[PDB]
Amino acid sequence: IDGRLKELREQLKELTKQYEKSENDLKALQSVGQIVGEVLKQLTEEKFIVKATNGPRYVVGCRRQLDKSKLKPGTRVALDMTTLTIMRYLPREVDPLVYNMSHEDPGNVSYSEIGGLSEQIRELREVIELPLTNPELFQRVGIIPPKGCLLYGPPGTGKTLLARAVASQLDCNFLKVVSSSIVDKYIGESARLIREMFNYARDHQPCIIFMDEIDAIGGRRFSEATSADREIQRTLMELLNQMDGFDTLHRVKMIMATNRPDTLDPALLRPGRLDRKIHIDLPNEQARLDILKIHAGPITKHGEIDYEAIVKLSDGFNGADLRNVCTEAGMFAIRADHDFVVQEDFMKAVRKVADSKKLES
Amino acid sequence: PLLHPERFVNLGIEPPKGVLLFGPPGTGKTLCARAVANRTDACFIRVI
Amino acid sequence: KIMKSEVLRVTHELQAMKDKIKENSEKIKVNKTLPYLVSNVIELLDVDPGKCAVIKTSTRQTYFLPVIGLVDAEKLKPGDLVGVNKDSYLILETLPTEYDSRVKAMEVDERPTEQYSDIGGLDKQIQELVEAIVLPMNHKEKFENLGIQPPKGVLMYGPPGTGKTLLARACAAQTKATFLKLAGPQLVQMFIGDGAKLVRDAFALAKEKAPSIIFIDELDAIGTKRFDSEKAGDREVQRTMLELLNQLDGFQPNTQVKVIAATNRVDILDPALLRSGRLDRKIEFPMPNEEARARIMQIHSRKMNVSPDVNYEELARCTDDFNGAQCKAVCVEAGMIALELTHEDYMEGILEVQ
Ligand SMILES: Nc1ncnc2c1ncn2[C@@H]1O[C@H](COP(=O)(O)OP(=O)(O)OP(=O)(O)O)[C@@H](O)[C@H]1O
Ligand SMILES: Nc1ncnc2c1ncn2[C@@H]1O[C@H](COP(=O)(O)OP(=O)(O)O)[C@@H](O)[C@H]1O
Ligand SMILES: Nc1ncnc2c1ncn2[C@@H]1O[C@H](COP(=O)(O)OP(=O)(O)O)[C@@H](O)[C@H]1O
Repeated sequence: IDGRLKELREQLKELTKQYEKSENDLKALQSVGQIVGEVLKQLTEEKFIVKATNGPRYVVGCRRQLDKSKLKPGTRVALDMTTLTIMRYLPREVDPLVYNMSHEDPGNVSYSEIGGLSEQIRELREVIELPLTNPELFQRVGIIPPKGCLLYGPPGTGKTLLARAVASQLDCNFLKVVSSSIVDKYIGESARLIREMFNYARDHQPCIIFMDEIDAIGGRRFSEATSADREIQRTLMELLNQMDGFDTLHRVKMIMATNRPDTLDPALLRPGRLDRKIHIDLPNEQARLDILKIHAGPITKHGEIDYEAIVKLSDGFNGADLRNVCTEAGMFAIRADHDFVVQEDFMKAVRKVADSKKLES
Repeated sequence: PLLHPERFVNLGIEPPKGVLLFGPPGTGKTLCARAVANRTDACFIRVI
Repeated sequence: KIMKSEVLRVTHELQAMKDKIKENSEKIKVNKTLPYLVSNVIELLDVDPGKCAVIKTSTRQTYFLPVIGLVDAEKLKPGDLVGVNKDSYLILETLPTEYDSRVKAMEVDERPTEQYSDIGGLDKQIQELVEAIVLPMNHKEKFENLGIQPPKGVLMYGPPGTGKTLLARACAAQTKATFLKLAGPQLVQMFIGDGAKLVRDAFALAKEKAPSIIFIDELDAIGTKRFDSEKAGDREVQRTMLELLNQLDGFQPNTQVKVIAATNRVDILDPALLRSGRLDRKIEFPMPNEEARARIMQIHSRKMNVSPDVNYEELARCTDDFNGAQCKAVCVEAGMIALELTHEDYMEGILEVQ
């Protein structure tokens, strides 16, 4: 029966008819479009002064459907290419296009991709979101919303991963700003850079500023007390006095992801300061096995769910290291060109990373 | 190298990669001119 | 059934309308063979009461073509160098953009031909980075079906003459993909954001041309250890550094364009470029031992047939603390004097340099 291939022929006809309607819209337009100008002067109700962006200005008429309230002075409009009459008015935009927001609200199910310390994630959200969601109540009753929170665990669970994930309930744009990048020169005029980044946060009003490293290597090397003396602290005091940056009006918070909270200028933990600090350390056994599970989530092989034995050998390993553990397990499978990953591969990966960090420390 | 008698095989691949005929104001570049005369028509240009 | 008349209409409607496609396309295509005005897309998403475009012509004018009348804005994002009608003042068709003057071809080698066999000594390290880089190129589908995204950032740290450049180019040749070389020490430009723009378009070129090898040299020069002092504090170059950091995450999906950074001392870098997704594969490049140095110079002089039966053992004894470059210089020094000869035309090469 040739009639049973009707369905396939219908699919072919629909597939091409989409292309045919596309081409019909492509050729039926065949338009020259309109030249773009600005309303240099309205002059009167009939004649208007429209200046092209590159020289000549003309005394032209207006579009019949449009009205003077829609045209207005000093607004971008479109003139007819030949007859030189107003055809449509268009909004304009300007862009600084430099050092702008890089990371935005779109994000993965990080809320589920974090795994460890879900209670800690909930606590940080509880501190942050409510002033971020409805700051108008704080002005309405006369209380100052918090500025942000502190995070410990220098190499441990992802502080940046938390800064991403927590914004899920926030629908905000996390920004990854470095303390060295924001201070630049060692002058008090480093407040110029914070003004630019805060203005960027003011343009993208739902924004959380995630700081990279303020107590530069809190575990060793030079702390706030050593090397640059008070330069970091004064620049932080600049963001401190920014707290009057219309906290009622602006949906901007600042998360301080330091390595170690040891040398943090305790003058910056008073009320009105950064205030809140949430404790993050190396993941416990429960958090470690949970993050091992989510790391193994994308991996679908034979293996086993023997996560506790892996935890026993890999205890006190940071989440990034455990992500490296899963990648090393995949590397071991592929260096051996096997499409199977077994618990022995996990044992080899854990032993490799443990020996590597043991030698490096 | 301009004679190309031995550069290819007996000595390694290519002749010595360069020459820096330096020296105080004096004999410098006169030997270059002499080598240019002694060599083929592929003759030098004195750029400053 | 109705199929006979249906297909009789179907085939005719298909062929005739595709002919109308061709007629339309030719009438715009010769205009597409005559585009003249650059496309500075001031994108306004004017939904019809879908989109629109503002085009800054090369002749300094503005054309507000409606709804982007020929091309889709999924492929046409706010940028430049996309075909614009000279007569219809409309977006014709996309075309390659401009790669930031210097980045158009800074030092980009189209294809390297150096082979893995002519290098050696560090075979364990070279095989490790081959597994970490070349295998994610040839057997990329193996990683895709495995579920592990390969790492990108490989940092080869070791004294000069250890063959990082040859190994990187040989790896790129084995991948048979695009290779882009970055001259790190000269990335320090006085112009504001110049290094930022160079790195931006370098990554853009690598993304536009295959899964590439971004071979950035002098990573120590690029990134300081944050040892701030009164003389200098790496103020401006931190802008180039954070750009590179933000560009490292651009190619995480589909896992292409690998980053290979060559330096001598890894410790001169802050613990910011070192990360799982960032530079992670830190591979040592030590000076070869006597056996490796003798083998390397033997391989270099393999194309030289003047002195038969030279075991290079005395050379290995006399090649104390020498690089692969120094061994190559030693053997080509014999390759400059052998017009000595056997086991004794090798020592003076190192003595000449100082
Ligand atoms: N060995 C020489 N024999 C003869 N004349 C020489 C010799 N060295 C230099 N001169 C003379 O010196 C003058 C310039 O010599 P030459 O071309 O070597 O130098 P230059 O190009 O002027 O620069 P510089 O003196 O810095 O090397 C000429 O008059 C040349 O005859
Ligand atoms: N609990 C976790 N679950 C999943 N991934 C994690 C976790 N902790 C860290 N990571 C991984 O570590 C990487 C970076 O972590 P990072 O923010 O540098 O941690 P830290 O700041 O403590 O060193 C991320 O890509 C993330 O995938
Ligand atoms: N394993 C090797 N085999 C052959 N030649 C080598 C080797 N290692 C170094 N070389 C020589 O060294 C030169 C490259 O030097 P360079 O790339 O500056 O060293 P590095 O990569 O250690 O900085 C090449 O010209 C090459 O002749």
